[PDB]
Amino acid sequence: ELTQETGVSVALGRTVTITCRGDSLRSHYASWYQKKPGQAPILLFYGKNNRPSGVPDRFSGSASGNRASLTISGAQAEDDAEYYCSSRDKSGSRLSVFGGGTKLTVL
Amino acid sequence: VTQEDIIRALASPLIKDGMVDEDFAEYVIARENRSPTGLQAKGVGVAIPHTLGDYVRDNAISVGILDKPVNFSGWYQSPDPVPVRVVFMLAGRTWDDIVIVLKWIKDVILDEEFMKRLLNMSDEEIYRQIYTRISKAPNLSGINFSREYVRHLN
Amino acid sequence: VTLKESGPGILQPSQTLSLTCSFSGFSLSTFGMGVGWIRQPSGKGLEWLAHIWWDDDKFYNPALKSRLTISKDTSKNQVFLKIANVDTADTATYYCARIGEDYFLDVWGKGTTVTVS
Amino acid sequence: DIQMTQSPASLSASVGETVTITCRASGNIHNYLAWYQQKQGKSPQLLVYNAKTLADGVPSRFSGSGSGTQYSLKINSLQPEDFGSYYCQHFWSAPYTFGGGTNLEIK
Amino acid sequence: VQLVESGGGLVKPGGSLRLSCSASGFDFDNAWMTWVRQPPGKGLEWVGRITGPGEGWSVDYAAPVEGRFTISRLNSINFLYLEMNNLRMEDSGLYFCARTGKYYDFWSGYPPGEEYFQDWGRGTLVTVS
Ligand SMILES: *[C@@H]1O[C@H](CO)[C@@H](O[C@@H]2O[C@H](CO)[C@@H](O)[C@H](O)[C@H]2NC(C)=O)[C@H](O)[C@H]1NC(C)=O
Repeated sequence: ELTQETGVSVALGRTVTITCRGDSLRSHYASWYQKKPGQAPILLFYGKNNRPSGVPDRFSGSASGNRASLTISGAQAEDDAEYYCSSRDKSGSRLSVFGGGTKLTVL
Repeated sequence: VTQEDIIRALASPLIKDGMVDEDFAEYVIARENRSPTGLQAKGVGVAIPHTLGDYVRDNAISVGILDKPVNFSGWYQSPDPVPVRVVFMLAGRTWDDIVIVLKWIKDVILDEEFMKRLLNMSDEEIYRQIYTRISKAPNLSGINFSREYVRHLN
Repeated sequence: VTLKESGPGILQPSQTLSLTCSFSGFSLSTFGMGVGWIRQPSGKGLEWLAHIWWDDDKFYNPALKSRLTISKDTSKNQVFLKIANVDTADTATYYCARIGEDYFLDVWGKGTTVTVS
Repeated sequence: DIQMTQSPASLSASVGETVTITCRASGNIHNYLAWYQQKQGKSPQLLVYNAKTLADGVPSRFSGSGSGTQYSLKINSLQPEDFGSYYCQHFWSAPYTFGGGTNLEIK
Repeated sequence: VQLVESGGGLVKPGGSLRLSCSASGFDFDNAWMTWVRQPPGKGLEWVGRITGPGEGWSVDYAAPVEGRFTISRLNSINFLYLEMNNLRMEDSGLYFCARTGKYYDFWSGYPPGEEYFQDWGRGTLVTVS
């Protein structure tokens, strides 16, 4: 349903984007969540263009077609984490689905 | 000719019929004040007040036509309120009924000829065309719409 | 598509009269169709009393709201006008006329004369 | 409640002249206006509907005009068959009240 | 806004257990809430969602667990509960409790809209053996 890159790496201070792919993305926008091992995850991206309170303005999401992505510029050491893409399993369905996620390593 | 009187004018037939709760008008005004529902269309400005709460007894659409547009703050923020003459008060008890009806009105709004005629129609003609558009789809069954729910404002 | 009317000729004051309109060649169940009633006192112009739409809703002129009732029956193609407590002033010619799609009285009956004793 | 005024109270015309009648609304009724003519002892017949559109079977010499609250009917080359009582009807909202009308007499 | 989960533990295959989630700082009554799970070393999968008063307390379950898990709420005590029966090895993992809201962009969205997770708790670990 929703396929993500197995893993990516970015150099400290550089800009990378992580791409989420799937078939349900033509009709509904994906949301993005970040989880650091051992801590509860913090919410990162809401709908089309809505950053919730408590989140820095260093990154944002975008989506079109059958693609969705999150662009993170100037990544710092605290950003090493698993990123999860979530959307609908089928267009018009009431069930939500999470993908396998992406491990982001920052050196 | 303020927005609060417009809310009361369109809420009145739903409270009398029992489609919404008696205190519905207060919940929807508070919702509009916290999160405005004005839309700037490429044609004519439209407002879609709705509460999405559990106060409403059943699903209904109440349509008002204004001769003198009123400034509603935009849904998508922006600094310029949109003058609105057409008001769609939306009642329903689930997230899905409100979203599907929102999609239906979206398809209605982008029909330029419908909106252009809509600006000059009597209340009964509005009733007939909206009733037809609602019944044409296989979805949206169970939403009440009557002649009493289409009115002109002054 | 001919409209026909029937009712009392000479009636006594304060009773209720029942004026019946028969339809032929036209179906009252069709979307957008409806029928109304027109009153014309002798020597005067015409005034609107009431009409019914295909969905069986009702509208009455407020000034005489308390004295007008209409019973619609699609079966047998009939419309029943009941007018209560008839006064002397209600002597007039009555007409049955179709409201019409797009709002115009395209088909009219020959009319009937109602005289209050 | 919408009231309506018919003007002039009466008109006086001869055969072959062009005459006009006016119906003025007390509120904005758009184009929901129709014109009818009644002959003595006969049911009124329809002349024009939707303010400007001529009905089938009605001669083209009848023409509606006006805007907003004030509408009019022009009748050119008046013939013997056209004399009688003229009425306007407004379909904006119930009650569908009528104007007072005018009697057009042969001189 | 704080959500603290409890009730996790080790259960043998075929057993049952009741989990509980305390949510405070943001009201239970009008907001949908969702359960999500994570087997160790694997990504997330959705478990199920409980709707609010206007939907008749309807519950939408994930396909791999539909018909086996029950999600319920008790507002009179303000707790969310999940009752699991006949668990198998694939069900092991850390279970998270979540708040749910609605999102729909009027011009570009599709019915029945999208659902947004407003926050998540730390989770309770459930193991099988
Ligand atoms: C909605 O608000 C705008 C902004 O105040 C109004 O536009 C102003 O109208 C005044 C006239 O009263 C002008 O002097 C300003 O220059 C206008 N500003 C802008 C940005 O347009 C508008 O008329 C209001 N509309 C309604 C229906 O209230």
